[PDB]
Amino acid sequence: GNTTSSVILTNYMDTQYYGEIGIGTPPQTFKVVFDTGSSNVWVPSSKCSRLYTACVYHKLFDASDSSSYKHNGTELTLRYSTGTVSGFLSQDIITVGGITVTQMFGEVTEMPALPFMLAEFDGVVGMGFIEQAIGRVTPIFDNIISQGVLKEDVFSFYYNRDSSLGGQIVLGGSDPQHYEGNFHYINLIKTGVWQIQMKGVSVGSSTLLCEDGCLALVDTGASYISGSTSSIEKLMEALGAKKRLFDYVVKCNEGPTLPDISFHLGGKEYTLTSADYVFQESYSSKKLCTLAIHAMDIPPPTGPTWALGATFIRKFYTEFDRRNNRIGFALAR
Amino acid sequence: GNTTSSVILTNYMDTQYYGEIGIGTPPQTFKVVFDTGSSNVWVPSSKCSRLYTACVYHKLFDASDSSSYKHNGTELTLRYSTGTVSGFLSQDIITVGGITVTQMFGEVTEMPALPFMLAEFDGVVGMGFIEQAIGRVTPIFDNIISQGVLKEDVFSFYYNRDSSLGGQIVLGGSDPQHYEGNFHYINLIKTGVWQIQMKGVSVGSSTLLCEDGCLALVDTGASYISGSTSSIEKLMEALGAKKRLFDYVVKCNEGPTLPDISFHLGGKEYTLTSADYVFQESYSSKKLCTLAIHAMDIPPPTGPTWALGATFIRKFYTEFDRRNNRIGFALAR
Amino acid sequence: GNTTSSVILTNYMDTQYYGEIGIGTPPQTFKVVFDTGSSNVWVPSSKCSRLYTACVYHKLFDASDSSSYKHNGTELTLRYSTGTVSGFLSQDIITVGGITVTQMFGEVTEMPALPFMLAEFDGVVGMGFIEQAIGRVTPIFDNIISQGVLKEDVFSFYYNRDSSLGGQIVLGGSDPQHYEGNFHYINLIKTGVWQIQMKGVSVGSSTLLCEDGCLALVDTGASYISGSTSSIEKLMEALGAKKRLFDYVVKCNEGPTLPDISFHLGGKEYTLTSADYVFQESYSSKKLCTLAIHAMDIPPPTGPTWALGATFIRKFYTEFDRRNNRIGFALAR
Amino acid sequence: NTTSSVILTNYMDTQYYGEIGIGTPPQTFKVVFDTGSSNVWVPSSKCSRLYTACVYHKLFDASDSSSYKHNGTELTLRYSTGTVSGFLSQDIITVGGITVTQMFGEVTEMPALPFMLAEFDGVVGMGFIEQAIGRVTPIFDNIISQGVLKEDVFSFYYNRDSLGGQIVLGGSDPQHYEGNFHYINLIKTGVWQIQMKGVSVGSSTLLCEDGCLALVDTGASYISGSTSSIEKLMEALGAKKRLFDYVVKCNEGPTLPDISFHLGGKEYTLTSADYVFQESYSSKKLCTLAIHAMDIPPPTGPTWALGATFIRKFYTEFDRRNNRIGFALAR
Amino acid sequence: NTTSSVILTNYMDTQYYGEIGIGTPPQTFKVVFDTGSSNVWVPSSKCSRLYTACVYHKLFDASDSSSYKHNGTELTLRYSTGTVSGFLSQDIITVGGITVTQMFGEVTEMPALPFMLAEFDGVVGMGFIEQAIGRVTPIFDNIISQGVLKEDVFSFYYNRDSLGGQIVLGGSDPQHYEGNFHYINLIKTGVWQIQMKGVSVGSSTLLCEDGCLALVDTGASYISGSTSSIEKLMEALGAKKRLFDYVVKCNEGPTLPDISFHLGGKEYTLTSADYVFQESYSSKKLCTLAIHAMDIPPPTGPTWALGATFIRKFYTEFDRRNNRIGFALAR
Amino acid sequence: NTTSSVILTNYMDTQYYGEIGIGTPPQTFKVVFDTGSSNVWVPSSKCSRLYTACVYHKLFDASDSSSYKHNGTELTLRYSTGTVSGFLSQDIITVGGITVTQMFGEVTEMPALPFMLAEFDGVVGMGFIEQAIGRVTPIFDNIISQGVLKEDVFSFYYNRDSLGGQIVLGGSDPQHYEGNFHYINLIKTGVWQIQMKGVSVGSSTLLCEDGCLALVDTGASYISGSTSSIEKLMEALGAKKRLFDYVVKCNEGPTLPDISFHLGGKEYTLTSADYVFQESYSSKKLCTLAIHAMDIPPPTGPTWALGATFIRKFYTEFDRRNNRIGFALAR
Ligand SMILES: CCCCNC(=O)[C@H](C)C[C@H](O)[C@@H](N)CC(C)(C)CC(=O)N1C[C@H](C(=O)OC)Cc2ccccc21
Repeated sequence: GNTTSSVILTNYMDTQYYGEIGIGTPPQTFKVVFDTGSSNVWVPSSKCSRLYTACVYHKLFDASDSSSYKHNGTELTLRYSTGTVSGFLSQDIITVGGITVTQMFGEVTEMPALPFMLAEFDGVVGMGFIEQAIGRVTPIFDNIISQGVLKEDVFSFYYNRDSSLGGQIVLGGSDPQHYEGNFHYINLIKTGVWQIQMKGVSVGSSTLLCEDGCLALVDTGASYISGSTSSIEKLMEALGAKKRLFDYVVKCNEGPTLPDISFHLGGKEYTLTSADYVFQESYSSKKLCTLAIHAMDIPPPTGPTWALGATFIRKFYTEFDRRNNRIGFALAR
Repeated sequence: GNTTSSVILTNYMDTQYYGEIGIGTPPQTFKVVFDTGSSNVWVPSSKCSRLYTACVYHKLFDASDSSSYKHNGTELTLRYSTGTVSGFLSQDIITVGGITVTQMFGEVTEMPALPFMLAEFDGVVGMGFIEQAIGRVTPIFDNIISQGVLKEDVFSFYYNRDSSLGGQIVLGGSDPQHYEGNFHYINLIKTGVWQIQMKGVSVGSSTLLCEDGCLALVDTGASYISGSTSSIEKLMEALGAKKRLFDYVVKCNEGPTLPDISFHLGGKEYTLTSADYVFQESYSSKKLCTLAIHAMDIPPPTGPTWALGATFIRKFYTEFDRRNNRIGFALAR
Repeated sequence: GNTTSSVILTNYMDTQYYGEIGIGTPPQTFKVVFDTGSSNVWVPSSKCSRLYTACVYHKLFDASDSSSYKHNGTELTLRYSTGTVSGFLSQDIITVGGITVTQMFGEVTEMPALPFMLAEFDGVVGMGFIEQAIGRVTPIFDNIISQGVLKEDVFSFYYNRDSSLGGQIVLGGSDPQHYEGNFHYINLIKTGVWQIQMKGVSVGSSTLLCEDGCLALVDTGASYISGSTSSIEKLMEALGAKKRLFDYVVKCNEGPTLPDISFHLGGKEYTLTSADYVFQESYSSKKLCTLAIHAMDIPPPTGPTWALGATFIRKFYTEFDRRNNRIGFALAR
Repeated sequence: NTTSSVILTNYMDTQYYGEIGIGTPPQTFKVVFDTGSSNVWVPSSKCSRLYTACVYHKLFDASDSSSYKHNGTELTLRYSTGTVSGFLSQDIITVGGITVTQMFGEVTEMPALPFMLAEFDGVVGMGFIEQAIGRVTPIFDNIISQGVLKEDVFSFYYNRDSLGGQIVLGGSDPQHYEGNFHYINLIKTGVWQIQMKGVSVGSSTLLCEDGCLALVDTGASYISGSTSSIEKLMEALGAKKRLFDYVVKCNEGPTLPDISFHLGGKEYTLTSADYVFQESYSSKKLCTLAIHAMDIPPPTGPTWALGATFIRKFYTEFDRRNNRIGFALAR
Repeated sequence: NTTSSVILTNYMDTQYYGEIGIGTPPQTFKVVFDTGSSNVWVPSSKCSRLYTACVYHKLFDASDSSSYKHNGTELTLRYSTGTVSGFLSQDIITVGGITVTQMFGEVTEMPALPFMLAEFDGVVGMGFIEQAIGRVTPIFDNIISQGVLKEDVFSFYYNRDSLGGQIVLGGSDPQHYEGNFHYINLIKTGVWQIQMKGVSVGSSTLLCEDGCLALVDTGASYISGSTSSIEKLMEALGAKKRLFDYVVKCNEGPTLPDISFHLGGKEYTLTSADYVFQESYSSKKLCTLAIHAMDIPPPTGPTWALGATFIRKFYTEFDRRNNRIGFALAR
Repeated sequence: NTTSSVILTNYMDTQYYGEIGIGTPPQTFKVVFDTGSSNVWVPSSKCSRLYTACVYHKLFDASDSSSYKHNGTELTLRYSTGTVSGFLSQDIITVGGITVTQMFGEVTEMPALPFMLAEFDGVVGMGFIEQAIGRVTPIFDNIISQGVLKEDVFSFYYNRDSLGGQIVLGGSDPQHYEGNFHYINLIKTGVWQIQMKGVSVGSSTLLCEDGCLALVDTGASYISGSTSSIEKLMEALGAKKRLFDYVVKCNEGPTLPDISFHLGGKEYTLTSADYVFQESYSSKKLCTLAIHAMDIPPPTGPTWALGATFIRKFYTEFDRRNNRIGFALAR
């Protein structure tokens, strides 16, 4: 085909990156994370009870104010690394980046506050495959590629650092104005899932971990780079950080000195320098700085897997290949 | 009539201002915000489940320990700017400031933690009109004025700054020992709602906003001065603050220098100096100070409306006129 | 008998102290607080909905993966000082410290986020008596003592300060390598509850409170030393601290100077020096330090009672006597 | 039967200002109320934006004001740290809830220093006419003639680093002091100065035995002394001049003497607390004291001037009937 | 049709470094890019762990690198604060997305001081060959011969205390400046120095009337001057040398002059903001300024050197075609 | 078969005290345990509240104590920073879990300075009898005669800025050291001092070549030296005396030498870390060092005294059988 498109995203604390789509005719405008870690679309409903406080706080979809809605009704529960949202299915037209498709998505009427009361975004747009789509509902990407319109079955992400542009996706391509050198692709391990083989993690200078090959899910809808508790713990122990309940942290004087960590994907080595991983808002002996790596256990559906989220993409411009099933990396500029 | 009365309130972080009432015979004592932004009375129930953690944390009303209770039973759901509480109706005698009335109020059995786990008060006393009373239940004020007892159908609020007196309401009047100059009244725009016409907001020195007339609900039960997201955003942009999810904030060195904001109500101009709006607990280049203005969207029931809460009353002693439907302002001393 | 045993615990912020047990055959491993303030065992279920976010975050018990489970099914709701958990009963073998017993415990399917989203532990092991066991379910201790195996019907706690060993329980005894001088016992006030008579609290140098005898529940599963709001308030007022919603706090320069507080239990006096009570992470005029005493109201089941939690045990190694119903104290080393 | 309080801002314990409206409808500005002078001045639009000080502070815009009443007589106002020069004009200034018509000055020349540091825009003098530059009738005098206040008095309260302070024109507010005041009489009308009979550092009358003068200034931050008496004192405090400011070590703070200003026949005492600025107790850091030398000139000065430092201590009441000053403990 | 940006780290506004890979597969290190020199050096495994500086920093390990190409000619590199000594070797260094083969040095002797304070491991010179120690062809020259860049240019952007900075080798990135540049021409090829025609503190050309030299160094943190001209300036700022560094009081910050570097026929101005390090506005504390004397030696030096301080101000473009430097406001 | 540890508080790394009970039922107070002296003293009710130091600290109230046993012989206790004067009395003091009867002093005259800075109430000497003022049998000697301890030994552990420290009377706790100790022998019984054979700043034996003395004081915060040797050292550290305390710049911290105390034939080394107080790495701020001159008098002093600074380093064991001191790395 020959259309190319991008949505443009907003970067929030480097921890949450959202763009906009419009459901419905008159469009309802919601803010959303474009997630390769799942395959479903949902936004909050008007039918959600406001005794859930997150629904008091995000925009809701009213469909009886939509000329193009179309009733469905099956229940659908989404489980994620880190919260469930439950709700029901519906269809209407959704506009992502000037491309309009009629997508089947979920209207959530149960929206847990933790974490969702802390989300600046409204829902989620899974960029995943049919395979991981609860309810076996076609996903936006597969639908846009039906439309015969893109010049390539590729979408790419640019995540920026923070305080113009917060990020950018491009559908049907890759803006070469935000990467350099070449791209390097790792073919998908099974398919119907963005999982890649990962050959080893070096902290400093040696394979402390990942050592006989592991899995690396490349996930845009994740903020941190994470691994199992068990190798998280270990990496942690090296680097020298404590546990504060949900994140590790180092004293900030120590900060600009943690070694580099490396990620060995296809004969290349993705290294992250200490600043790319620590959230330095001090350099002070008395104050705690947390790092951008975490523990997360994702179950055998697909995990155990290391997940490479924002930490990572923010350094390496990523393009996700459909035509060919693989992922490629190149250096963000 | 010729009684005058006041409750005396406690000021919490300048963000939450509560007094005490007693329901029931033997009184049960609950702490409450006196709210002109709504018209209903509710307190938590004993019948509330303690799996809602806010009910584990506030006092509950047991009515089978009340000689004067009187069964009702309709359900009633309260929606507010910022949380829902749901529950059922009941009647008992309520004592506000030495005046005893038998009021129909709600027993809440669903109490959302966010925000209510952070409330120092137990419930709410709407000071609003029958009109905005869910369930079309008479409100305390209308009942006290039935009692034939006040010398005037007026109540007034004094909110203090913080660390004696945290505030004070006076029923049937106004203590002139806490205002100066004269009062200035703005008549109520429609009636059955404390809404007034508001002619323009100046940040600095020019009408950046409110410009062709807007609405200003004067609300005692609100802590911040707020407007729609859309003009909030804009004011914000001027003044120079960021967004931290729920509030804006400025670096504190910048702090004692944000310009003044003005509120144009009836040919007078309500100005707030920078200190009246910023919560300065630092003056430091490295630390964030949040401001006392926020975004809040209140729906067409009554909003879009700017809401003038504590920020505002704390500077201008406010009296709310019943006899004559209007609001008057005077300078708190 | 002649076995003695200890579990070893982890100390988290001096505020939460957990050890490990294994339910089920293959063991499922959960982390738990050993609580003398209650008498029931529970851990989270797999059957818990993940729309409760605390269940997404703690390990769950699957029993259909347990060869030795045994179905029960009665509902059981646990109310505590500070949250409810609700769930259902089950039996399987539980291993505490190398001792294996088959215990009837609860599988929680409702787990409130606040507080449980902030708990590093998974459930609880009540060390209390049959008497306070909801559902009149035998407790682990009574079962282990059935097993005929301990040399004494005693368990003891060592809580450590913080950043080797975080703590230690010993079943059937007391490690003399962690106390000094002698032990001193206060016999249990009624029995079927760890409550002791408490003769007076001195702040500084005089009985400000507790003065005509009061109750002191000795509770390991509590972090702070607390009393009723009403005498908390008062003690507070002396010492000189404010209220921040849930804790009091003092300015930290003031910090290393609050007087000592004394606890008069059986002709001895338990004194706590200012550092044992304040959480000093500054000494600065501009910053707030909170203290390790709180208000808590526990209802007439057993309260009003002062509760002596971690604050206290951390200074005085405590042994709880079964054989003889009493409690003894000795100085932790 | 009136009284008018005005609420004050405290910026760092070093400046306390509050607000006024000049004009109709009123143009509002941050003013410092001083017992130090007698003239009212706010910055002017006619102020060149060449002066940063004028670029960054609010300007009075005269025709945006209906009561404006031209005068243009040129004024220079030399304080004891700062000349600003400008021109006389007229209007209504509303202070508290009072509404007065006064002659104020519109400044058009502001020094960056000291003023790019002031956080308020101007100054309101609570001083006599004798000290006014232009013998321009000041605002308390003008006010005291409307007949409305309840007393020819005006007090001050200033907080420690909440409120900030308050002026109560017309009387006092008891909510802020403890005790009953003691007055100490005006050494001569014209200036808010009294006679002080000995500054006793620590234990024994060290300095100023044998009287001297203390002006009482609501518009200064420190307790000032002349350079050398300051030297003598400090030498005694055990502090040393660092670079700028004298210093003592955090630790050392709590161990310092008390100074007591013998005055009026009663000894007014302050402590280490009271005069030292404790951003720490760190033996590892240095602490500033809130007492600074200030040599001011021959009629007024040479004199001690009891500033925010002393006022933070004792609530003050300036009294015009009796041309006396009272002091009670501030609370 | 290329360009290559490299992203920079800012440590305290005092050092900005970014990364490089030496080797195959590439061994990556934190480098400072300097207009100050012309040689590339990273620490060596052969560095004795006797030198802390070598114990704590990353070492180049040559046989862990297939392209390694021995040379061993001994180098000493004397900068204007720091000699490090080492030996010549070969390899491929990849910078941005470029991939070059260069002769770099493996240092084996590092001074603790200054280096146990550097946070990056080495240095990359963007200076001429004439200034290279060994007349060793530098990395921009080597690069400019692959034919790939889009222009014989390389610019710098450095943030205030987020990104940090960027080099854009080959051209400029507009996203970071406002305006159109003005060049000011190389006083003679060989060094990145220009002629400056007057440093005017505050209002009137105080110093350097009558030209002088300013080297433009991407690798220095401050604006340096010689000792006494620094003295003269500061004397004028009203600062005083404390112990180490000159100081001014927080308060006093915002009141200081502006310095403007007259150069190229255009006046390049900085302010108080621009040159003072404001960890406070506290009248109760002292503030460092980001301008420091630096006497450097006779051919190069004596000269002014416009460091991170000036670069933070004006985005820079070093231009090799035209052997000129451009400046636009940084944004 | 006993041992008795006592848990210590660390206030700023500058004081470590712990608790004692004097009386029946025991009246408990914060004491510093010193190897510096030999007498036990807590403040007295009979202390006049004229002395702030006595107003703010806990007082021993003798008849609130059944074992009280009057004596009234007047004591003055002159330390090397502080005389306090008082009177001898009797009672039972319980320390750890031991319960001893001793003669302590009830102080009635406390100096504000140094004491309005102490945070504990008194002092417990772990020194010999020879050094006791009154030749009053000290608490370790009295204790060592109940027959109960396991060894004529008592050690110390002090944390970096959690626990704080511990004394273990009777023996050592391995949980806090690594390694096996090495003793270095008492230059003469009477005092806890040894002979030190050279203080080598940085690399070469700079000072004290040719022996000198080091008292080992559990009750001092720093490593002290005499004034001029301190001068010589520091001069070498590159620090300068600021006002009070010597200073070095944050940045500069990590670059400083190591000092190593040659003693006992083994070299006891500390580093920059070890002796510098790093409230920052800011090149923008100044840092204090934990080594301070302290000229103490002719028999005892002149001598070096290895304080909290050195003890924080090496865990210490004072040994009375063998009248020797051991040191192992603290952990
Ligand atoms: C059932 C389909 C999902 C199965 N798989 C997963 O859940 C995978 C492994 C995780 C899934 O992609 C995650 N990243 C998507 C979510 C939305 C749950 C991530 C997530 O919760 N967030 C990511 C947002 C984000 O990181 O943007 C980059 C940040 C955030 C803020 C507040 C609440 C949630 C939230």
